[PDB]
Amino acid sequence: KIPKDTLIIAVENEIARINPAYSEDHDAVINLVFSGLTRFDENMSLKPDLAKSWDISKDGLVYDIFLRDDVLWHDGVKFSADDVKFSIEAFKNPKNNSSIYVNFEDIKSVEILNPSHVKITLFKPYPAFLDALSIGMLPKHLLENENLNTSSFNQNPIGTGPYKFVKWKKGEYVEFKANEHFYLDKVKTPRLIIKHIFDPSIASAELKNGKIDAALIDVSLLNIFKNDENFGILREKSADYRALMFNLDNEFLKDLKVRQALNYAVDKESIVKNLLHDYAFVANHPLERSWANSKNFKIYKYDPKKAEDLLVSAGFKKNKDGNFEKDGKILEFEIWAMSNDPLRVSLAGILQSEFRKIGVVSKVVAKPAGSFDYSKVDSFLIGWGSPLDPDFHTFRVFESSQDSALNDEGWNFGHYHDKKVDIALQKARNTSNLEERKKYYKDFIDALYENPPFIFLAYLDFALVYNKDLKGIKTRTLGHHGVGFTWNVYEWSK
Ligand SMILES: O=C([O-])C(=O)[O-]
Ligand code: NI
Repeated sequence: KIPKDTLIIAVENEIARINPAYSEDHDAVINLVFSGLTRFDENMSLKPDLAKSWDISKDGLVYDIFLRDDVLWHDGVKFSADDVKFSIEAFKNPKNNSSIYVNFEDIKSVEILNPSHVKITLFKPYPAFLDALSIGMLPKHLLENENLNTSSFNQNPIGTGPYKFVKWKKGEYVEFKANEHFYLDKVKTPRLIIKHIFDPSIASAELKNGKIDAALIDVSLLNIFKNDENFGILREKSADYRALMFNLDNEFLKDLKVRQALNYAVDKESIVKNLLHDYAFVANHPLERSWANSKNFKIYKYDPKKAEDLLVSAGFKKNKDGNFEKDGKILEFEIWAMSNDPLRVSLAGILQSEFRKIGVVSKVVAKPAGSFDYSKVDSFLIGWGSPLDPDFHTFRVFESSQDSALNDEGWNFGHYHDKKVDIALQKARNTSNLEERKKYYKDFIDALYENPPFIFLAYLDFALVYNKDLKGIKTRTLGHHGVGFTWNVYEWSK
């Protein structure tokens, strides 16, 4: 049995470089080792962390940030303004190829005015900046002469976070020990292990045979825990959605009428009702848990007749087999799903069924996450979503310059290029006035409807399943893959 002083938590995704500069919002380990200037509480409220306070100028261009003087890095060295300037400059240096480059490109200058005071000046307003500064700070004294891209640091990280790095068995687990000088509070469980388990049926089994203490578990597997008193189940809300990603390079899917038709073809109400057992709600756009949600937008209602009318209009005709065809080619394409994710496999199956009903042929291809290039398939059962500022999973996902065929750190895997979307997100992220921001996000949402990059399917709840001995777990609004479910792990204990 797992000792009382050890926490073992399963997490779906890992990261090859435990370094805030390469955060892709998929891991649970950078936030153990590192901490940022700001943080969020159970209500997703912005709170001071490494920074004690801050003032922003009326024009939104200047940030005066005041730091704690009582923080140590894991190696004993004090945390100073030196680190903060090194870090922010590090994220916006193009030679570092940072995954969060777009969160810091707008910084013009970082001035250290006293050892606990930095003055950050921006080219244009970027209200998302304080959310952005929740990213971990890096240690200047260890990395200032390093190649941030390849440094051995990335596999031996030193941070200011609640947990010190111990060892790493690649592909299997990372092991940590409590930071006994953690400025924020005392870490309760001295030993913590994050186990890499990307298939929930395997996670489920390891809960049952006592190999792990906690995991997020797909709704399809919850039945074997609902009547087991040895476990609790915490339902967590999230901003995470699932969708069909259209690859716009595909000869059929590039066509606006075809993409609209495929949207009209899917009975989303039936999916959420039946597959997801109301651990989900129907999705239509990517900001429906945001303040940025326009709440009055157009949608593609389930309408098979309209789908067919659209495909006729696009020049297709049902052949003798009942399949839409144009110029000797039937309208067909592949739908790819992560085979280790039962929800996505089920969804790819349902889409294939829905399309078949209107004479669209498709092939489901299920392969393990990480084993194929998601930007090189006709379509992909994709997911994104962040409870933080609406910029964070929209700019890298939809904007043209973030097309991943051009931008190694872009998340626009479908190669989507829309002028109204580009303009809307750019204005939205660089305007200070909240009401103005909402206006631009409405333009963005409306533009997405007119030129849909996806079929949006559903927003997910997550089920945190945990050994009943576990105390201290707090919920909050999770992100994509349920990331964030370990946000207060330093308060957890047995
Ligand atoms: O992050 C993604 O690409 C996903 O999970 O679909
Ligand atoms: Ni993902």
